Amino acid sequence: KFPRVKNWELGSITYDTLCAQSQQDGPCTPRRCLGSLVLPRPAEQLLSQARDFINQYYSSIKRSGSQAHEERLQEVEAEVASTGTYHLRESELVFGAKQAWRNAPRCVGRIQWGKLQVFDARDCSSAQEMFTYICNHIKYATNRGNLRSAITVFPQRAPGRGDFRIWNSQLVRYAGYRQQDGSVRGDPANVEITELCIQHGWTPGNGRFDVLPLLLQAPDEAPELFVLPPELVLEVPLEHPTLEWFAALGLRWYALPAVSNMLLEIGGLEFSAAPFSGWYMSTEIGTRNLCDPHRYNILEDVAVCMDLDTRTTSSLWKDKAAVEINLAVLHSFQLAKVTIVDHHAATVSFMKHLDNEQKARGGCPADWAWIVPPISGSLTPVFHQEMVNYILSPAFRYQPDPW
Amino acid sequence: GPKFPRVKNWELGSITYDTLCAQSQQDGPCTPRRCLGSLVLPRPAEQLLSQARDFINQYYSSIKRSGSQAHEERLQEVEAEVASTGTYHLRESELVFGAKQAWRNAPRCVGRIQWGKLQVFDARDCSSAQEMFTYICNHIKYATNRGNLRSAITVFPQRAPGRGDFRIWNSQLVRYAGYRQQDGSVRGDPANVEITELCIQHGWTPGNGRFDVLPLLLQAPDEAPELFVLPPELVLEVPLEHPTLEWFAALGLRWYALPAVSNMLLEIGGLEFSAAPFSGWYMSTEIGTRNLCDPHRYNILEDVAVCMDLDTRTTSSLWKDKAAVEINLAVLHSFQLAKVTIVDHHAATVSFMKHLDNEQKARGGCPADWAWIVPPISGSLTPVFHQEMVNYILSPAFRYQPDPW
Ligand code: HEM
Ligand code: HEM
Ligand SMILES: CCN(CCc1ccc(NC(=N)c2cccs2)cc1)Cc1cccc(NC(=N)c2cccs2)c1
Ligand SMILES: CCN(CCc1ccc(NC(=N)c2cccs2)cc1)Cc1cccc(NC(=N)c2cccs2)c1
Ligand SMILES: C[C@H](O)[C@H](O)[C@H]1CNc2nc(N)[nH]c(=O)c2N1
Ligand SMILES: C[C@H](O)[C@H](O)[C@H]1CNc2nc(N)[nH]c(=O)c2N1
Ligand SMILES: [Zn+2]
Repeated sequence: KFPRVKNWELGSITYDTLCAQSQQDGPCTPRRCLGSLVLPRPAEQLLSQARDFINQYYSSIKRSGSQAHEERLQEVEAEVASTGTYHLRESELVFGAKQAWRNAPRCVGRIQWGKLQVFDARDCSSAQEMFTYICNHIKYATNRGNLRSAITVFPQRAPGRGDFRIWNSQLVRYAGYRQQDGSVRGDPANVEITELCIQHGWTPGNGRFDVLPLLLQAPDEAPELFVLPPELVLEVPLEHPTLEWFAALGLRWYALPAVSNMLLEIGGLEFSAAPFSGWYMSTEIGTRNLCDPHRYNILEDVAVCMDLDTRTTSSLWKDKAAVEINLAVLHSFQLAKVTIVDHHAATVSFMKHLDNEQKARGGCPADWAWIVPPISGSLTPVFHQEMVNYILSPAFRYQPDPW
Repeated sequence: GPKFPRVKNWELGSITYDTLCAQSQQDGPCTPRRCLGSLVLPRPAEQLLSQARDFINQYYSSIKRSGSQAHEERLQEVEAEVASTGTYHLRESELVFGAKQAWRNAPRCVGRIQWGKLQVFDARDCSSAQEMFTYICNHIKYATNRGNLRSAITVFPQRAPGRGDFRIWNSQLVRYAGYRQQDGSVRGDPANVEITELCIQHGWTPGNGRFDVLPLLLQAPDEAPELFVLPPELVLEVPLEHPTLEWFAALGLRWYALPAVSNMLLEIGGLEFSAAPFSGWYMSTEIGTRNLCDPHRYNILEDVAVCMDLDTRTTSSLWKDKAAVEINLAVLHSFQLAKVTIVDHHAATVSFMKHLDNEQKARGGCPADWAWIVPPISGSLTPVFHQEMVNYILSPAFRYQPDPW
């Protein structure tokens, strides 16, 4: 049955019919809902995903049923039948990557989905070559602060060999040094990748914001270390518009969010290295990366500097310091002329995206827990919006760490 | 290893498995194809008897006499009663256990650390609307307790074959009127426009303030509902002021002390208690964020931001977030000064994490609805944001039921 989806702020109702196109089960059953969980627990097969994807592509260019369309299905069928796999055309890759982004339930920035620079790096044959492509991507996407969404697609997985992989989770990550007494200097999210880099020969620094080298792996070979040229990594020193001491914290963040550990699936084909980037929403830095207790955890230091009463939850010291930290992020990115979006503007644009998608496809897969921001939830319109979560393909998926 | 949902806390890195979810006899709204966890309201003798047996088994376990002669006699008692009457009745101690178990079972409630501390008023002898009113007044007096709030539920007679239901028409025992204006806007609380107009259709003379307490519309079986005005001195309110912003008091904002939900159905062993109002105390974000700042509620964010001299013309000033924080602080400071029990969202969520741990050991899981448990401001500043949760329906339960009109 198609779900009724209600907006509680405005009282309007839509029906999601797009969900009938989901050929892939999520974690929930009628007995229990597992929607808040972060992670999940042959020829005819590939051939049906492939045909379905070819159909999606030709439909998008309005040329369904054409000679072009029928001949491409035969190509795909001939290639699978003989070889057990096939290959996308550049234009199909481009359509498939944009559609994977369109389809991502956890992304609040999908209003932008049509505007994606696609770099084809399927002719890559060494870690060395991956490095060059990654540098060009960083260069293109950063654009001196006028950030532009981009994805670089490396060669697909193949039955008879190891995957191309970027070991780092982002192209830009700060090091995390474990002390002999369990504590962390830097970003505790990155302790494990930091130790991998050292163990593969990297000379470590000892500051709070040391940029990591990349560990890049060509099929069935040990990964290789590649330091990014400092000029390629744009960073933003953080200051506050009115609190002078805030700059004295020595806080900074990188401009470019570039996810490099997800698998891109198109038409049954899987791209194990396909790093993508856009721009940040301020709460990702301001709230999560700087205030999570298991991240940089700076809320207490900011509260002391602000002279808040830290001894009781009911002074709302956490809330006040978080807000100022998020304001600092926005102010500093704006001063540095680096693209960023606040959570109000971002969620307003997502509401427009939902409406666009309702008209265009009869629904939009969205994961409420990830779309609603991590401060000021009900102050944004997405909090009051019901949403339906399901897996469409093309898709960005999680995959195992390669070590 | 374990064939049960794996539940992770991403802050602490710890893992549990929910085995309680196996005791669920009732489907939620989700399927393998699509998750509907974010939807607010997604859409016979042997049936009764099996619900009844299960509940009686739950009761006897709770007092550690599973399989005893007292247990097998009670089962026989219940089937005999259903056999001859089509229904059955709860012993007093069974009603008490079942009302606490329903609270304990409520996936949307963050206050469940307190579940064992509930005063159960048994009003199953009530036979008129006038008498419901007396019971409700007594409930309010007990629960309010001059500011030192005490959790309580009052249980009216269960649904009976043919005979009409006891119903309270109001969604809460205390609600502010919402008066639709000529210009199409609302004075008072827009959530209550419908109950306000029903009160007027039923003979209430309306006021015209922003905070007029509504009368109760109480319905006894097969009768038109009757109207009762709460004695003003029974409805404790808290005027709002801010600890440092001296002008906030000039806004004339207020909220009532006692949140008492009155339109939910309490189901125990298949029995249906259609009138069963319950009350605890507020978490401060219900007032300061949702009630006062929702755009479809009092919607005061812009007014407060203007008094704070914020830049309301641009989202990136964070004017909304700063105003909301101060409004929340005013709510906490004002309740505190008035000595009325309230809990802030940090203290509530921390205590809910303790609840989760207690329930892991006691029952092997805790049904919880993440979207409702995470507070509406400062989500990820609370420990519940980082905690995975498995949502499912256990019984006894508090359920939604259609409006009586
Ligand atoms: C253009 C600006 C964009 C903004 C502001 C944005 C915003 C976000 C945010 C805030 C998240 C949640 C991230 C987190 O909590 O860690 C996210 C998730 C995601 N976005 Fe975007 N997005 C943008 C562009 C893109 C692009 C270009 C892609 C891919 C081509 C993409 C795909 C994703 C995916 C796959 C996720 C989910 C990651 C996961 O499940 O762990 N987004 N987006
Ligand atoms: C002891 C103090 C308590 C606190 C701080 C508290 C907190 C809350 C909060 C914040 C909500 C969400 C309300 C909303 O967003 O509108 C809630 C929901 C709920 N609580 Fe409590 N709770 C308390 C006691 C109780 C008691 C005594 C009961 C019943 C015996 C109860 C049963 C419920 C139920 C059934 C819901 C779900 C409402 C719905 O789905 O519409 N809680 N609780
Ligand atoms: C895949 C990693 N995401 C973050 C991805 C991400 C997506 C988007 C952004 N932000 C952006 N604005 C953009 C990035 C790229 C385009 S826009 C930032 C990060 C978080 C995540 C999801 C699921 C599981 C995990 N896993 C973990 N946290 C683990 C730690 C140790 C073992 S597993 C992490
Ligand atoms: C049943 C009403 N709940 C809120 C109940 C509630 C529970 C708890 C509290 N707060 C408390 N702290 C307590 C109250 C009692 C004990 S603790 C306040 C309110 C909200 C809700 C949920 C689902 C649907 C609706 N209904 C609707 N909004 C509508 C339907 C049709 C038109 S409007 C309302
Ligand atoms: C347990 C819970 O699902 C988890 O903390 C989620 C909640 N919402 C999120 N939302 C976003 N955007 N990013 C996240 O990492 C998370 N974490
Ligand atoms: C659409 C969404 O489910 C809805 O706005 C929910 C979200 N979480 C909530 N959480 C609580 N505690 N109370 C609510 O009314 C809601 N509303
Ligand atoms: Zn679900």
